[PDB]
Amino acid sequence: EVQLVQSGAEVKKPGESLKISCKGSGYSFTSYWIGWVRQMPGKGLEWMGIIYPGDSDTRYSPSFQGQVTISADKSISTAYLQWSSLKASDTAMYYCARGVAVDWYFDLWGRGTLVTVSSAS
Amino acid sequence: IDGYFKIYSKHTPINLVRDLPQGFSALEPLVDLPIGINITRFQTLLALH
Amino acid sequence: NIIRGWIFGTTLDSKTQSLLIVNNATNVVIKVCEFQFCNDPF
Amino acid sequence: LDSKVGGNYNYLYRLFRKSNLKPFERDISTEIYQAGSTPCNGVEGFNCY
Amino acid sequence: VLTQPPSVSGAPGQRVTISCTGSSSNIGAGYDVHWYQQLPGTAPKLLIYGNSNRPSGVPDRFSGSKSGTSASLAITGLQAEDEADYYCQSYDSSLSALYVFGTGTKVTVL
Ligand SMILES: *[C@@H]1O[C@H](CO)[C@@H](O)[C@H](O)[C@H]1NC(C)=O
Repeated sequence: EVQLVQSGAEVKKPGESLKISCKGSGYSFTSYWIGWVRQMPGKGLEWMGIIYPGDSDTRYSPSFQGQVTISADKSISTAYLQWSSLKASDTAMYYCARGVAVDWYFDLWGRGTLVTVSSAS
Repeated sequence: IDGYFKIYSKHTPINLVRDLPQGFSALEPLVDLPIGINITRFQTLLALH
Repeated sequence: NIIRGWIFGTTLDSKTQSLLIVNNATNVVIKVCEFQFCNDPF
Repeated sequence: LDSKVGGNYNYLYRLFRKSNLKPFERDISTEIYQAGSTPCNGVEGFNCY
Repeated sequence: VLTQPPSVSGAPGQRVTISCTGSSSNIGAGYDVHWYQQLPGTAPKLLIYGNSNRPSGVPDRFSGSKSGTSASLAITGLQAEDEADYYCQSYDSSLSALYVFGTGTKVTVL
């Protein structure tokens, strides 16, 4: 089946890394624009970037450059989301949804990662 | 020429209207249009007064 | 007087993209639009 | 950047070269190119591709 | 970047056009417009893309349209499941960014 699963709820502190596995199946992985999209709690969707598993080509966002880490593993056809250093305000949901080049829309969305990060443990 | 349409302009007063006056007037490229079309005819139609 | 307005273009019949250099209202429309084919324009 | 599965059918090309193309030119006009010297009147004519 | 009405109200059985009003580079530039159904408590689901195409599972009562610099999502016969949130989004060439998302349109059933 075509499904993009996520990781469970996590509570932690800024500074450390959070690794997310978004496995892809049912489509040619090295032929579709896979990417991550973030949404603040109670706000709109804001675009982070889309990565191409063929060449790890990433186009980030003005307002989200130097804040997050993205990658992918074509060996296991899984999308990787990573953080070099979190923030207290970074408590928000992050969705890994696959788009297509030309007409530039996500045809399918992953479940999304509900992550709560704050200064307190 | 080379796909870049060219327009030149040099407005000069002339008292005579029957016979075209002599003299040399060299025009200037006021704009260099990159129209990228073919042009194979033209005309000039004014307004009504 | 004044030479009012000016109309150019290949054919205005969509066989080519057209061309137009009218002068009006302290502006010069140099748009290449396929304007109306009319023998009595303004 | 242009990975459209099934083909992005928005990118075009003039398959039938009617004549030689002048450098930097650009032609935007759709008309059947007759190959049998017949009045196309659309696409109904023979060899009007 | 894409402005939208914060709250749109619609009675059952009524047809309302969700106005996707945009700039001259997102909608008015001739670029295509896509919609996602942000169902509350879940992830958005694709509802309209291409201004005329409907993906599998989308009922024909859902519809989309484009009007010059603005786009409209025509929904006919509002039901209980239609209480959902919609983001129209398109592509922006000038901002370099592949993806630009709308401000959003909260839809409530009266
Ligand atoms: C422009 O039109 C003339 C007459 O049809 C034609 O001979 C010439 O090749 C054309 N140039 C192009 C290729 O646009």
